[PDB]
Amino acid sequence: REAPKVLAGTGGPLPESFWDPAGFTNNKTDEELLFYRAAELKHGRIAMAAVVGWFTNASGFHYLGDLWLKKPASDNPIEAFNQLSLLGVFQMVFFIGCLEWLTTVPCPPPKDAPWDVIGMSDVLEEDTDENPMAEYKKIQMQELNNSRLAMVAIIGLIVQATTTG
Amino acid sequence: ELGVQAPVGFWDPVDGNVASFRRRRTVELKHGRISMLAAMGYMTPEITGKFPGYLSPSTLLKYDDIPNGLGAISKVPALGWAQIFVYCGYAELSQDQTPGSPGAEGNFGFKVLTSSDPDSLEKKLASEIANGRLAMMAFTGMATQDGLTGSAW
Amino acid sequence: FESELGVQAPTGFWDPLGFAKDGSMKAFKRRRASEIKHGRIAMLATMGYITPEITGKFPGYLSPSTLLKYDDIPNGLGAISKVPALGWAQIFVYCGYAELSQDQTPGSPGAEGNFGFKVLTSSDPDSLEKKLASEIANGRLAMMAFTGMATQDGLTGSAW
Amino acid sequence: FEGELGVTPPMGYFDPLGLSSDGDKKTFIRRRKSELKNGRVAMWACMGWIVPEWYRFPGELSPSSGLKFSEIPNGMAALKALPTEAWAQMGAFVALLELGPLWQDESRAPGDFKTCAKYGFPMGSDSDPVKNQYSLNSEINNGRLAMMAITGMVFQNGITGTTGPEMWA
Amino acid sequence: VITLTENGLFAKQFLSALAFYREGLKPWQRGLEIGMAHGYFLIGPFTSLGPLRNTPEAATVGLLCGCAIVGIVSIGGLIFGSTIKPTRFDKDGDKPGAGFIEMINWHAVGGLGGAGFAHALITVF
Ligand code: CLA
Ligand code: CLA
Ligand code: CLA
Ligand SMILES: CC1=C(/C=C/C(C)=C/C=C/C(C)=C/C=C/C=C(C)/C=C/C=C(C)/C=C/C2=C(C)CCCC2(C)C)C(C)(C)CCC1
Repeated sequence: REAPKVLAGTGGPLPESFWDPAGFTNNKTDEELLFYRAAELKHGRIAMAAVVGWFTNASGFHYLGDLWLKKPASDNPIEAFNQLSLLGVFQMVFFIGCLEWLTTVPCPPPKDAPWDVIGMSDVLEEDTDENPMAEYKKIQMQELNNSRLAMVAIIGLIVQATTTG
Repeated sequence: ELGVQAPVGFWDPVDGNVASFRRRRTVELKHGRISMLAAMGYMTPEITGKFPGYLSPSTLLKYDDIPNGLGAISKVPALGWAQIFVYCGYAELSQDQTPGSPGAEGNFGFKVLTSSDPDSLEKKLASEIANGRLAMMAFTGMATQDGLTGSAW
Repeated sequence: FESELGVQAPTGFWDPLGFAKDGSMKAFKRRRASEIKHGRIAMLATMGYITPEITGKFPGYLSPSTLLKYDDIPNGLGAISKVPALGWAQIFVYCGYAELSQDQTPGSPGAEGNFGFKVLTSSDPDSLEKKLASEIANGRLAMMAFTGMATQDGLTGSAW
Repeated sequence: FEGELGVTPPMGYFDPLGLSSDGDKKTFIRRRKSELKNGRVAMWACMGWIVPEWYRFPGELSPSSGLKFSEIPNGMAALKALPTEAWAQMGAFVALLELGPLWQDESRAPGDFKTCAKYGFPMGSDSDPVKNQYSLNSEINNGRLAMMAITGMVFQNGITGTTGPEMWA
Repeated sequence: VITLTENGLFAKQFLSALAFYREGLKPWQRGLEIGMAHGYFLIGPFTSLGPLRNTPEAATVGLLCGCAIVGIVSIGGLIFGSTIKPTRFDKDGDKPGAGFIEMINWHAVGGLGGAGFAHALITVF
């Protein structure tokens, strides 16, 4: 594999199965593969929060949005987005814009691990041999596998909502 | 080698290489498998009837209400054929041709060839591809029959 | 870059807006891959309108469950709402693979418009540039023809 | 700092009050970036007062308010007549420009942005100050002219109380 | 003892990029930035839920109270700079604590500016 070894033992059904049934990674360089993972984790981390946000909003808990609209917004998260006051949406975009600015320009993640937006690499070990720790690779699997599931899950929610209610 | 047959040679009046033939071989075997599944698959809603039944999504106790060779739909089993389409993709993305080192070898999960009866190479590999070619024409000819010449039988 | 397949003859290195004063060497191939892909789609798109006009609509049923004789679907804009979303999904899926096939990633053989069709592979008789330049030039014509055709079908109302 | 891109024959090296007598190369870089950016904002602002006095955009600013581009007053009265959500979204967009594309890199030229072209055309080029010394000076002087004008037009609206013929005698 | 919230890469780069720590900032720039933040924020707690929260003005009162808070904390900073005299902002060969005093004065100016800007936004919009 050579370059895909930098993201090795971190995907597939079982943790050490480089899936890629399209050749999207072969012939690509090490930095490109790392950047591809940075896109994957960022999508998945947002997808995990997106699914959680979808469920806490599709059950009837839209306080900020019921207290701002002065009426219980519809449970359907897609329809509740329209009812949500335009001031709320613009502030929501701005807050994420500040976070995206903050991570990129002032506090950039490293170039070898472009997904360390919190930056554990300066205090983490990741290469020791203890059992009651050094399971960081396993928790990387749980983040990726859960996030990948959340990505297809949230799309299913949006596609079904926008079509078959 | 492999699918070279007996009644004809390389039958290439048009690939004719190594790497390009390998990809074409994967297409050939793949199309062969589906036709054989489809050909025997089409004869079964015939004699032995539209065998199905049991509690299905919007098709509970559906006796395979998708009739005719095309299957039609109208929320009858053919909508459930999309589940066949989806799960067909799962096998097409897990046990696929990108890690399929030979032409169309899936590592023989069933191990039918581990002396259960099939054999490696020789006639069996040639018999699989030759039978696939016959079924592909048969399935296409069966498609013409349902369209403008009545039904299958 | 001033010596690729795009410079035919009637116009030279036609970059009035200066995308090449800063166009990186890989950016050319990326934009060339965009141009080749755009042109090939336009040729297929154009055929897809002029051919159902002279040749009648498909003898068939399109959707075996929702009575689409291909005649209730007009040739032009508005057919997007007439063709089923699944027939739309299935063409989306088919085009989805055609790029999720052998990769067109930067630097890959799919990134310069090469995919493995080889319908017209002349035995290198100083014609590889001819077929390449013809495909690019026709794609440029097809894109311009389509946009006019799209405006023809829209501003008039239907077809041409 | 004579020879820096901003010296013009009408004044040479102006500096009347002597605000940059000492080197303070950091101070000059900051003030030049302000001079260019304030000029560009003023230039876009100066066109923002002239054009509505001739032409108004066709559609509606806020379709779910009845509000159409025509009935919005011109000048420093649209701030209290254009809905607050409208103005907040311009602020959010200018925030994107200041933080994202139009982010002045330290190593780059004073006014150089890593996503904009030779006169600002979106989708860009790295600056070539020596070759473009004419237009770089032209931008500053036009920005310098615009800053005087936009300070005028706003002042004219503040006193006259409109944007019509009286505001610009 | 290094922890994630103080010694991680993000935490270190966030603390270093604060106005109080950002490299290359003149002391008046740090003061101006901190003051703008404080003055803009401090208006809210008074103009809302204040003694005159329901009056027709209800915001000029908040503006005055926020400016008063900014002035009081600036006076406290001046006391700190004239008693402790931090010398981490002084340039070489200057009166000790001059950088801190300049930062505090420009914090007062920035607090006035931020309070006025918040009030202007509230009144206009
Ligand atoms: C934002 C999407 C995204 C991105 C950028 C990545 C990126 C990556 N994945 Mg990944 N993955 C994702 C989503 C994503 N993933 C989801 C949702 C799943 C669940 C099925 C997986 C499951 C998965 C496995 C099981 C494995 C990877 C692996 C990898 C790495 C190898 C590169 C690769 O596979 O192609 C990178 C490029 C892409 C993924 C392109 C995105 C997809 C294109 C645009 C077409 C898809 C369009 C789609 C058909 C239509 C959208 C709707 C759809 C939901 C129906 C790379 C870091 C491998 C790895 O690192 O293991 C060591 C691996 O084994 N992924
Ligand atoms: C998916 C279809 C498919 C594919 C990919 C292949 C691929 C291959 N076949 Mg094969 N074959 C097929 C179907 C297919 N076959 C069928 C159905 C038959 C039965 C008639 C045969 C009979 C056959 C023989 C007897 C031999 C091969 C051989 C080969 C190999 C070399 C031949 C070659 O280069 O052909 C290249 C051909 C093409 C690129 C054209 C593709 C077909 C076009 C698109 C249409 C053909 C006309 C069709 C009937 C009209 C359809 C109408 C429709 C639109 C409605 C290659 C691996 C030879 C071999 O073993 O080599 C080692 C050999 O001797 N094949
Ligand atoms: C998707 C469209 C597209 C793209 C990506 C390209 C890309 C390319 N072309 Mg090209 N071309 C196109 C369409 C396109 N072309 C069309 C339609 C024509 C026919 C007029 C041509 C004619 C042409 C010639 C004659 C030559 C090129 C060349 C080139 C290459 C270098 C020039 C360059 O950077 O162009 C970049 C192109 C773009 C960035 C496209 C931007 C288009 C703008 C945004 C809009 C233009 C107006 C548009 C028609 C408005 C439509 C109205 C609508 C809104 C209603 C590059 C690979 C040259 C070459 O190969 O050099 C080696 C060369 O000699 N092209
Ligand atoms: C809640 C939240 C949070 C927090 C946040 C924050 C903390 C915010 C803040 C904010 C702020 C705090 C803001 C501020 C701003 C400010 C401003 C914006 C200002 C401005 C100013 C100005 C502009 C001024 C000017 C001037 C001067 C300088 C002087 C003279 C006068 C004048 C006026 C000209 C977190 C993340 C934790 C999480 C969750 C969410």
